[PDB]
Amino acid sequence: LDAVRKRPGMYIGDTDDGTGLHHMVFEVVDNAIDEALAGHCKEIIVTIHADNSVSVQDDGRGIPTGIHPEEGVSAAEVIMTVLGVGVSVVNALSQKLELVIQREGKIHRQIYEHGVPQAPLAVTGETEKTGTMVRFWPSLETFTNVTEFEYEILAKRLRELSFLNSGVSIRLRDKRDGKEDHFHYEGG
Amino acid sequence: LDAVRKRPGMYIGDTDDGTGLHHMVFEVVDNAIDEALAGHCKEIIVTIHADNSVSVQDDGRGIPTGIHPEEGVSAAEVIMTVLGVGVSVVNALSQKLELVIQREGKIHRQIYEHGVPQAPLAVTGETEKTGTMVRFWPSLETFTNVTEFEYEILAKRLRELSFLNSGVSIRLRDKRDGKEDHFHY
Ligand SMILES: Nc1nc2ccccc2[nH]1
Ligand SMILES: O=[N+]([O-])c1ccc(O)cc1
Ligand SMILES: O=[N+]([O-])c1ccc(O)cc1
Repeated sequence: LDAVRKRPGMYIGDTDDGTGLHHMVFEVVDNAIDEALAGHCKEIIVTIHADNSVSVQDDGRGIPTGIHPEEGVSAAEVIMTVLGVGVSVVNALSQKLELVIQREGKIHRQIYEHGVPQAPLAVTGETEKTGTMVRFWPSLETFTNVTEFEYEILAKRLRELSFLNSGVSIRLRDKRDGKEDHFHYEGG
Repeated sequence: LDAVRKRPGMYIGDTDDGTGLHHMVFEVVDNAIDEALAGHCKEIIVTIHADNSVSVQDDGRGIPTGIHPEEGVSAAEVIMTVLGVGVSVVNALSQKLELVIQREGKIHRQIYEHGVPQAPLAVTGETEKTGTMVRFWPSLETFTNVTEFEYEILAKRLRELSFLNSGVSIRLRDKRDGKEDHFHY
């Protein structure tokens, strides 16, 4: 991850005019869509929290959690820490990132700070559901000037995405003011 | 450096009881002593600053500054960012690290934050002096409980080092209270 830290702009885009900031969300959303597409119900929920973090969750199969035989850490951690640009860039540029994966009857949790895992991926409970949830707090050390998410920028993009990804239900919720939207297109 | 950030204790020592914290200084001092041995005057100065950062400097030749053929960045940056454990570990666990090198008639400076260079090593002026200086501010995200340097812990180890590195002069200064020592065997 140090290459990204060294020159963030080369990976996420402009870190001062808000474009890179929102790009962080879109990158996570792209992964979420992929996940949602591989399951039956296909629902993604994007939430703008009051503390200016954003969470993206999908009800897919859950990203893999088993230990990578070469890397020596869980697959999820490899996905988050190795290398659209990929969620690892997002992790790298986030002051905090919370990862929750529901898969095989188990809830797995992990926390990262500036892309550094605070502990290995851990099974903390049981669950009847499946899916992946990522919540991130953009690093204020990286993102300057524009540091708060604009609902409209997210809504417009999610709306466009919904038509391209038929069958995928996409919900947008803004806990700062209670605004909500639901983009769902059939087509196929 | 992510391996280091992930398990700091395994590289620098216990991050809660002061062990690791003081080890940071010792790692830098090892490099400094090596530089001093290679120079003419042979003196190093270790300063505990008021803000609980520590600087270590030598009057040696100055660490290499040219671009590393394989890494593509200055040799100094390679030293600070590529894996005693080495000063890259110290860099990794420091919220800030300032590097200054006086070599071949030029002054070179670079700043790091959590092991990340803020810019490439750069020539900032001319000088007749030679040597290297590194000042680091231990990350308080990593070091807990014991977060302030203890003069006696540093002094004890520096005294041991003075005997072992006989020709080298070692000064310890504490700016928090004016305390100082001079170890020279
Ligand atoms: N605050 C802060 N910024 C960081 C950048 C890289 C690794 C750890 C870090 N902690
Ligand atoms: O891979 N990822 O980073 C993801 C995948 C799915 C999701 O809902 C959020 C993030
Ligand atoms: O290589 N280093 O990190 C050094 C070298 C010399 C010095 O005085 C301080 C630090």
